Amino acid sequence: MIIFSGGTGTPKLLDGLKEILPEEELTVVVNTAEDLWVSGNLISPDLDTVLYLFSDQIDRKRWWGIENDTFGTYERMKELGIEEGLKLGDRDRATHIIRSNIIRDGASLTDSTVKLSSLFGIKANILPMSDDPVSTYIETAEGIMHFQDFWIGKRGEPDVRGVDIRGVSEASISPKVLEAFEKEENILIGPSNPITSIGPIISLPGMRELLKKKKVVAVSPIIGNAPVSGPAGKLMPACGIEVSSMGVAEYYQDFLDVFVFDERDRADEFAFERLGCHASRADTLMTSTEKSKELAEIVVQAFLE
Amino acid sequence: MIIFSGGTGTPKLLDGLKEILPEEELTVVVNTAEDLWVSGNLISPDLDTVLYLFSDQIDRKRWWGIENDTFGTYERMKELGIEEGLKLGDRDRATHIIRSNIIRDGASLTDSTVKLSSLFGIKANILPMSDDPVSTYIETAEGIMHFQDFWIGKRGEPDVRGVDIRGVSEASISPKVLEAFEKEENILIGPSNPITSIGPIISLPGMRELLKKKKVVAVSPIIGNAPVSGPAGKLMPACGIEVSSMGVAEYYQDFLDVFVFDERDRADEFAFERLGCHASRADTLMTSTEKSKELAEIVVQAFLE
Ligand SMILES: Nc1nc2c(ncn2[C@@H]2O[C@H](COP(=O)(O)OP(=O)(O)O)[C@@H](O)[C@H]2O)c(=O)[nH]1
Ligand SMILES: Nc1nc2c(ncn2[C@@H]2O[C@H](COP(=O)(O)OP(=O)(O)O)[C@@H](O)[C@H]2O)c(=O)[nH]1
Repeated sequence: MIIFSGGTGTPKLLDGLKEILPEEELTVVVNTAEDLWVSGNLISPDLDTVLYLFSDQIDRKRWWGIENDTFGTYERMKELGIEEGLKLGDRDRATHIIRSNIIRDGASLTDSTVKLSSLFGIKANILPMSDDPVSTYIETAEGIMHFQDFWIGKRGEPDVRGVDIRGVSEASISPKVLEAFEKEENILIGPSNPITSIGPIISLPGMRELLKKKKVVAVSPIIGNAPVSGPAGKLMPACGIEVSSMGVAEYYQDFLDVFVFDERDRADEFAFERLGCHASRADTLMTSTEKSKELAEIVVQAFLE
Repeated sequence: MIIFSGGTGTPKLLDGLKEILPEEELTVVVNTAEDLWVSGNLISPDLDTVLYLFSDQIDRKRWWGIENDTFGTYERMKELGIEEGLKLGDRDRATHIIRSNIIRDGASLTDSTVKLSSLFGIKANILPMSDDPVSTYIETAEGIMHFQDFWIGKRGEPDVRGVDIRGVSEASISPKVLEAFEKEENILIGPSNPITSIGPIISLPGMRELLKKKKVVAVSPIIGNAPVSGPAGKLMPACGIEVSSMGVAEYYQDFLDVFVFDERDRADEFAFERLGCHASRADTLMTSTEKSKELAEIVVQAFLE
């Protein structure tokens, strides 16, 4: 099974799904539009959380970075009054270097991802959506900037007026991911940001058409009128899509076959039908691995039905 | 006073010299031929040691790196079995980054040094010999490799056949270093490797000529027939230089005025007079900071007389 992942929402669903099926059978196509080179090294926030989740070192308190990771280099620079851009731990920085080096030797992002997987001994198959550069810029009333500067740098406070995912047009679906799609027909769209996470992935040239030939199940990242987290609340509207389990469904309307939103939003059954997808409510507020496991079973069943 | 330095000998003499004259007056021109980019950030071993020496945070046990540094990012990659090249401390890396960020934003090596200086509060004037790149490769009986790979990597065991200081011929004396020679008239050649540390500096175009117009004093880095430490043992001879307090004085023959070698070998003082430099013995073996201050006073007295 193939799973499009963001960096929080989906990896949580994965936290439970990796208890339902066999890991080797789980291939994850991770978003890279959030990637960024910091302090001389490439950081793949999304791609990393997934590696860390499966390598069993993810900090479940915030869902980013390694658990009990030290902050030497960081804290030292904090004393000198120099913000690095994001809290980078020592062990976490190792992932950035280990990867970057490989990239520096001519190898690709996927290559590094592979080596990182083998190093962490993760049975699953993590694969960045694309080897080509893609950056998510957020057009705010204060000025156009990078996602990181907006979310972390500005605490997601700026007033968003637009979203610009650059390079996605010139990017190419990772050959390893295309290869994976061949021997697969079940693709899950984790409950992650539709604009800045799934967006970049489905926006890659050929993807949208490739997703049609497969059975696509999706878990709404919106519970009510707003997301469980993240700036999807400002991005989505300012992007055209309405912040609702209904909007999310319309967004993937071109390929979404089975949808699964939260029960707190029981909505028109025939409404979803007009979009051409089988709806279904369920408890999606993953408050623990058990809830993730519980919702994951609901998902595994969605495919089966 | 201008002072040519390496990363061990000279910064040791400096350790005492900084107790004799007002720091503001100490201008240190460090060697950058040892510089190399590691794990995405530029490292300047010589330039860094001097920075840590005055910022009073240098590890005096090995005389490199920060005192009581942690190694999170290091030990981590160690586990994953990845050699980074050199043991990089976490705080020590913060330096590499801070400097590198400035370099990457359009600033020069010298700029990064000035900022790190104030960031560390050092009053002295630490300046790299040049903003341009220069690397010291050693031709061993195993192939042409980089100094780091030779000394740190191969423990310096490989049989040296020749030394190549690439770039120096196309490098240019740092604008600030030249601006320094404009004001100062006292040049002290610290007791560092005359081939791979001091050499690189006096090899810069138009440099060996500026030394002729100034009062030059040097301290033999070779006590007897071998150096207190450093690969000075193989490099010098394999490069065509006599490994002795005598060969040293001969090397800087074209600009040397006052020479100060160890007392453990009262050489033919008349041999020096017909070498173009006033010899002088002294306990150059710097055991503690007191021995440095002690010797540092003999150096000031040498310039005064
Ligand atoms: N259903 C559900 N959605 C969640 C949960 N936690 C986070 N999310 C959603 O997952 C998304 C976070 O995924 P991601 O794209 O990685 O987030 P970002 O980079 O932090 O903005 C948000 O849109 C949230 O609404 C959860 O426990 N349950
Ligand atoms: N006279 C004297 N020389 C020293 C002392 N400590 C180290 N040295 C010499 O200084 C040199 C080391 O200088 P440097 O270029 O900084 O060394 P590197 O970091 O090993 O490449 C060697 O040639 C040593 O023999 C000391 O206490 N007294």
